[PDB]
Amino acid sequence: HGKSVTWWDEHLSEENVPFVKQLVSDENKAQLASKLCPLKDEPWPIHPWEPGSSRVGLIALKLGMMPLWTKDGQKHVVTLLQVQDCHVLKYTPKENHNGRMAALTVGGKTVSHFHKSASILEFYQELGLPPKQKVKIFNVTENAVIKPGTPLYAAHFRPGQYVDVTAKTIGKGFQGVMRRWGFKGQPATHGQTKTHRRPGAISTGDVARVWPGTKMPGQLGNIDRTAFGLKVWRINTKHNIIYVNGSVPGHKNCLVKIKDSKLPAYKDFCKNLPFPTYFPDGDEEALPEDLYDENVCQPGAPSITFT
Amino acid sequence: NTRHIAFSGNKWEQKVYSSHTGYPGGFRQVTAAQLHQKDPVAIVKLAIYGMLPKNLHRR
Amino acid sequence: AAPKNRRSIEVNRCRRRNPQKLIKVKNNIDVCPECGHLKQKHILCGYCYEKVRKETAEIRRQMGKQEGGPFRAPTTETVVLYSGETPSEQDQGKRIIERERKRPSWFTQN
Amino acid sequence: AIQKMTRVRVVDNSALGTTPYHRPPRCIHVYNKTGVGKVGDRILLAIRGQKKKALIVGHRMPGPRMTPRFDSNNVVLLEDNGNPVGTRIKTPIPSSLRQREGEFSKVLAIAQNFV
Amino acid sequence: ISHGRVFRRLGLGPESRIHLLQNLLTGLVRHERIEASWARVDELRGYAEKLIDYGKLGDTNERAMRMADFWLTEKDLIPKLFQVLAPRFQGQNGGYTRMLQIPNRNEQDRAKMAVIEYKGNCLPPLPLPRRDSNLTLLNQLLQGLRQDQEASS
RNA sequence: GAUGUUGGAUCAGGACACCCAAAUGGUGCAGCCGCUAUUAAAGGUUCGUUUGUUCAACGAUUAAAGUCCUACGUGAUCUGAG
RNA sequence: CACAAACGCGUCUCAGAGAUAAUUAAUGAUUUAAUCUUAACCUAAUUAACUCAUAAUAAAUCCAGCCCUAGAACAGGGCACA
Ligand SMILES: [Mg+2]
Ligand SMILES: [Mg+2]
Ligand SMILES: [Mg+2]
Ligand SMILES: [Mg+2]
Ligand SMILES: [Mg+2]
Ligand SMILES: [Mg+2]
Ligand SMILES: [Mg+2]
Ligand SMILES: [Mg+2]
Ligand SMILES: [Mg+2]
Ligand SMILES: [Mg+2]
Ligand SMILES: [Mg+2]
Ligand SMILES: [Mg+2]
Ligand SMILES: [Mg+2]
Ligand SMILES: [Mg+2]
Ligand SMILES: [Mg+2]
Ligand SMILES: [Mg+2]
Ligand SMILES: [Mg+2]
Ligand SMILES: [Mg+2]
Ligand SMILES: [Mg+2]
Ligand SMILES: [Zn+2]
Repeated sequence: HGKSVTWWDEHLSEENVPFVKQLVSDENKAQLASKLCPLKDEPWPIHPWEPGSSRVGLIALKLGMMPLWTKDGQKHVVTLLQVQDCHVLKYTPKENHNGRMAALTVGGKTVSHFHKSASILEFYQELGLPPKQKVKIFNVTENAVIKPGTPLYAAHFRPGQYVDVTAKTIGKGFQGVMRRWGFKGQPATHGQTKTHRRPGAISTGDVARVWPGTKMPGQLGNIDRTAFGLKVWRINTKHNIIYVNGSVPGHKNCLVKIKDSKLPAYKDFCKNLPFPTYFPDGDEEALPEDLYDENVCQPGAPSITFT
Repeated sequence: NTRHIAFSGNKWEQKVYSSHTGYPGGFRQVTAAQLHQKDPVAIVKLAIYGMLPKNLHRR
Repeated sequence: AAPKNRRSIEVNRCRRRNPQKLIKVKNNIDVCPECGHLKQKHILCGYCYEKVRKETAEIRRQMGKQEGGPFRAPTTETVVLYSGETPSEQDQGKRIIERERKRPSWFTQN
Repeated sequence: AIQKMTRVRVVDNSALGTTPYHRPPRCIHVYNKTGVGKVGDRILLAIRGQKKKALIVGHRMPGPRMTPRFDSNNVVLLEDNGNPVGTRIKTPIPSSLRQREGEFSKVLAIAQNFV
Repeated sequence: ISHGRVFRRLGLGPESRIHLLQNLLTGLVRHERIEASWARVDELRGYAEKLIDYGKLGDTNERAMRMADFWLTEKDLIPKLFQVLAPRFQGQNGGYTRMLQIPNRNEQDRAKMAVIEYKGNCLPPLPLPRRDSNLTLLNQLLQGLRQDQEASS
């Protein structure tokens, strides 16, 4: 038995190719809109807010960057993060993860069934969601737990707050020493021969080995990084778009991990936020289409006059 | 009951366990008191580990 | 830098018999429904493309004869004919290439 | 960005500014820890074989949007007291300079046109 | 680094690249199908597409005419571009070129080759990949599902 | 039957007999500077004119512009003014 | 900046707790006063390191092709809409 390679679309005919697609997308919209109502389904017990609590996070899409002006006249540049499809996936009890905090696994953007693994499609069939592209694990306290297969919207971070972002930084491949590290070069013109880039002496004569940490040319930039202490300026409710401050590591259009700030200055800031998470059903109110921080100049306004 | 080890004399204070990570400036020295504070198993484990013959069967 | 020691045949067997330097077994090979020769799944059949190619070459020769010189090329659409065929009205007003071989089964009339 | 060895042009009306010399006045030292000076930074000028202190007024390097960018690098002659050794400054000065009153007070007081 | 770049570097430089494409495009507009290196066929694809989009702009447009001058070397071909090759594409927006991969060349070089062709040329039909027919056990098995989705609606 | 030798360039590993930053004792310490001594090596320790020059002088500054070792570190990485 | 990108001269973001060194003090014996003690018991005050809270990563196996902000090769992410 020499078994052949098979992809999903190999044996389908002209007739059946669109049918399969229409069918899969149909079942997808159905399964999505079905999970659209968490609170009336089989909601888990909601717990009050204690001071040592830690919230759930979000998975976003980096759109691009845009300028934004404060009422004070200063100009900030901000990054638009969008929440496309966000659902909590599985749940790990306290003892079963860190011995300390409970793991909540969150899914990202929707992909096609046809290219994933058997095991994974099994995992989503026992859930009822479409497969998510990027899946990250958040650490969370017992009072912040949610129920697996629950939707997470972008109103989750109320405007003004500090968040943290983790993502894979822009990959630059195999880079020389002057990029990767930032060693000065050798001078260009004075009779230097074939040296204008190279690291130069890499060690000491006695040691006769080169040390286990030594900086050398190599892989640069595809790695995880985290930006701390970013302020959130404004929120869009309809398109689910956060405007965070400064820059977020990754290429634009990349998938990005958002949490509340773990920085020591902000420790208790989570007392004012909708805590298990935000629930559009529960409040039964329409949030204004944009939530602005008190500082921001709104896209329409008096056109500032100092005095 | 490893955590309840006794050390004769003043050894708790003056016996040092040294370790090196290999990176320049990766040289650590810990007092027996501190090492016993961090890892309750560590002291008896390093005691025993140094008393077996040095061949592979030690591992 | 000059190698400090001859390497043993042991070390060489290790290096150049590595699973990476071995030729991988291609699993995408199939047979072509017409001539039953072998072809890779994503590539055209070699043997089929051959008879197609030969016929294209010959029809290009005869249409090279229907043209007088290097720079002179037809403004009409062309339609190629085979023994026993007469032009349809859809195809008339066009340049016609006449050929001896009766129209090959794989080339349709349309 | 005005740095060591930049030729600067002295805008205020002073003895040392207008009188000719075989050397164009050169900047020796900038007092920022960065070797680069900006508008409202402080320089040590070599003029006519002696050292005077100066205040950078405008420069040819671009700066944050809505800052005026000038055709030439312009300095005002200044002593240690922070007193401008000049009477007045004709060519226009960045309005941003009014931010710091403390150090530049007198310099601002003798300034004619702002932009 | 290479990030976000839509052009290969082929031949002795940028100019050499344009002239390589020139030759290929002349060949393609003349013979209506050519077999060339896969990198270069795939490169030619875009230009072969948009050259037909100038043909549609009309014979009278000047910007199209000086364009046809640069890109079609053999001068006879230019009336072929406007009067022949442009008019037979009308309804079809982007559907001009078929590009398919041939077995690798038989010479010691062993490159990776492709044939590129205009739709509707009069040449023997290329032995295109066939789709599995509908009587196939699996496709026949899907028909049931379709008819049941029709029966439920 | 060769361990290629000064000074720079690049990249620095280490000591502490601390030049800065950090806690302190004593003063012929009122405070401001200081002058001495103890404990502390994670991090720093500038740019120029003249000399091949390390050293040194001199201009301008800095919180400081340490003393050393590593084949007077480092030429199968570079430079040869000497 | 003649590429859709790269890039600086441009923009953003930067941390809790625990320990101790030298030295200051409280109760207090040998020696019933005294006495910080190489005497107990609790102690207190105070650098740097150095630990660690916290953060990253963390779904075993379809992978022919073809795209890519992922790449030297192999790896990695896409290919249902639309
Ligand atoms: Mg890359
Ligand atoms: Mg350089
Ligand atoms: Mg050179
Ligand atoms: Mg040479
Ligand atoms: Mg003089
Ligand atoms: Mg590319
Ligand atoms: Mg080439
Ligand atoms: Mg392509
Ligand atoms: Mg020898
Ligand atoms: Mg060093
Ligand atoms: Mg000391
Ligand atoms: Mg040091
Ligand atoms: Mg030496
Ligand atoms: Mg030397
Ligand atoms: Mg050497
Ligand atoms: Mg007593
Ligand atoms: Mg007492
Ligand atoms: Mg840790
Ligand atoms: Mg994949
Ligand atoms: Zn065939």
